[PDB]
Amino acid sequence: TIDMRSAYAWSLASTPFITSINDNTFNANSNTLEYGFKRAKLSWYTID
Amino acid sequence: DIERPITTGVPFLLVAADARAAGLGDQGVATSSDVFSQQWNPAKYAFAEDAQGLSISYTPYLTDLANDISLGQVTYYNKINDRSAFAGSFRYFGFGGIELRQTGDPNEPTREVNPNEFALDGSYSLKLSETFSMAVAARYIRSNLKVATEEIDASAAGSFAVDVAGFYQSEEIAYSDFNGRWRAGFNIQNLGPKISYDHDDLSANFLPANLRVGGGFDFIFDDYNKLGVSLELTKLLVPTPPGPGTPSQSQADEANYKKYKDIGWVSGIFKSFGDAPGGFSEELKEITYSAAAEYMYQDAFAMRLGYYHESPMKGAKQFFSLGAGFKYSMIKVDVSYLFSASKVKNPLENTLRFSLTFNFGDKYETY
Amino acid sequence: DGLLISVKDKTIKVTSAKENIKEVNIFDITGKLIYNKKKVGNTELSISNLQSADQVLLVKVNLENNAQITRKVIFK
Amino acid sequence: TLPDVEDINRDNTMSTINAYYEYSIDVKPGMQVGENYITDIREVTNVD
Ligand SMILES: CCCCCCCCCCC(CCCCCCCCCC)(CO[C@H]1O[C@@H](CO)[C@H](O[C@@H]2O[C@@H](CO)[C@H](O)[C@@H](O)[C@@H]2O)[C@@H](O)[C@@H]1O)CO[C@H]1O[C@@H](CO)[C@H](O[C@@H]2O[C@@H](CO)[C@H](O)[C@@H](O)[C@@H]2O)[C@@H](O)[C@H]1O
Repeated sequence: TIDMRSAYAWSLASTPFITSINDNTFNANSNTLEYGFKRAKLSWYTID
Repeated sequence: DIERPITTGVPFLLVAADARAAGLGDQGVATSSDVFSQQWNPAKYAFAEDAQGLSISYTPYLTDLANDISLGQVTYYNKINDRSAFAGSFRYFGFGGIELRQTGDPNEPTREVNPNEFALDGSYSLKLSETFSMAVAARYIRSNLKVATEEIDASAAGSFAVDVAGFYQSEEIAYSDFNGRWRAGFNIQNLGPKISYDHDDLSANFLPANLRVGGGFDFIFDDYNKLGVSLELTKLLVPTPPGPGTPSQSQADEANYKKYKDIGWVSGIFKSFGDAPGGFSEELKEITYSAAAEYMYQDAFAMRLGYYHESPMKGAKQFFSLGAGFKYSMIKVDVSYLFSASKVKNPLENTLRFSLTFNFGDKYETY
Repeated sequence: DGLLISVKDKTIKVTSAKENIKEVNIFDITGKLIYNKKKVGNTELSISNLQSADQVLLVKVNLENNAQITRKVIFK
Repeated sequence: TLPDVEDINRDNTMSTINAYYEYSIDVKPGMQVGENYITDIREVTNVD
């Protein structure tokens, strides 16, 4: 196994595609601020 | 194989730390009085022949792999009168200094950590009668065997324990062919609150409460030859974890484990006698034994043979032990070796335990 | 003494300064061979394959001149 | 202490390719073994 649940090893991700490279679901093809209009909040951590 | 071993914290308290007792099959509760008699039976410290003594003992772990992983012990006893004695010991199991590096730069400050586990105890032994003595010991045990990383806390876990010991040594009684000596001893060890490594009251582990009862007889020949044959029985005072189930499938196991872990140590000591489907015939299996014979020549040469047997269903640590001891003027050197006889790889195999003791002060006669 | 062991993240990088690594043996505190590379012949080693059920693990490396050097490391 | 950089693999270069494989799982109250890539389910009843 390769452990992938380290908290500090994950960072904020880019806008993804949901079906294919031609899928404009989360406005991933947008070249403006609309590229980030579908980003909801996400906190990734490990409770101290 | 091993069925339902007892899960107790700080197990290193149950490991022999001195070469003399380790050469006797890990028994010291009924043997002759010595400086190392703190882990086994402090009550015979009042029967020591010398005013005071110090001792350093070494037990290497994984000798073939690497050094600095070992259990050391420093003991110091001193009897002020012929009836009382104060002793203090310090056991320390450590992996040695370990460097933490995450960069290949030669010029890079490296953090050195030594995951360790020590126990410092002090005992007072009072000779009540002319042949019987008692002893009370208080021990503080700290464990720092983990390394601090992200989301992991390496805070040391500490606990306290109380040991009550008693030792009886009759006078030299003459027989048809020899003038032997009878000895007996009992010791209840590690009586204290649970130690929590996670620093949570819900997840706490019982201290390895132990009960040792031993007896021995010494045959004396020619006034300068001794042969002491001793036998010790050892039993843990911790309730046995549930096995298959004692009420779906995993619900019974979870309920049994929750009931087992929600038991106080005071209640657990009394619950140790039983808590199993088997009767007294199966309850006798919980008692391990050790039989040893020590030959003393001129009180300066010692050859020790021992056989220590645990139950195959728990622990399963059966072995023989050889030991030698030499006293030149005031320094006793003891070396012990272990021949395993169990199906499980004993971590003490190919290990020559060492002990070095200096005895000094006035000499007290032995009754 | 010539070797620079390092454990960054689930990997054990072994570099031998001015020498050639011959074999690397990795042991847990139990004494079990969790890794063995009998044949490398290279200056740089990168295991990146340990399971390491515990934290402290022992590595033993011998060079081309038969220099048995053991260095305890903590798995990160 | 590390600065926030748009470079996750620490190769000093910011990749802009979007060639990947997409897997998905559902998060539903009534998930059961045998579907949705579920291989085992462990139920704990009495948690302190
Ligand atoms: C918690 C432990 C505290 C530490 C205790 C150390 C005690 C040191 C005392 C040295 C000693 C004990 C051997 C210990 C060696 C073990 C070292 C372990 C090393 C581990 C790696 C060695 O003495 C022996 O060794 C020889 C040295 O070669 C001596 O030669 C000569 O040595 C020199 C003249 O003695 C010459 O200068 C040198 O020219 C000679 O050659 C000989 O006299 C003798 O054979 C002798 O003990 C005696 O000294 C007195 C001093 O006050 C001690 O007083 C005690 O102090 C407190 C006790 O602490 C007690 O409270 C206290 O009540 C009590 O009054 C007593 O003990 C006493 O009996």
